[PDB]
Amino acid sequence: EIQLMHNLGKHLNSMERVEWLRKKLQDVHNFVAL
Repeated sequence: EIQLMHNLGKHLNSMERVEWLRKKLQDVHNFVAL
């Protein structure tokens, strides 16, 4: 479980992660990797 993985896509399927990954980069991107 991660602080960004818990919200947005809690449960997923390979072709949902692929588009989720685009939003996931907009959610945390660099964030000082904190």
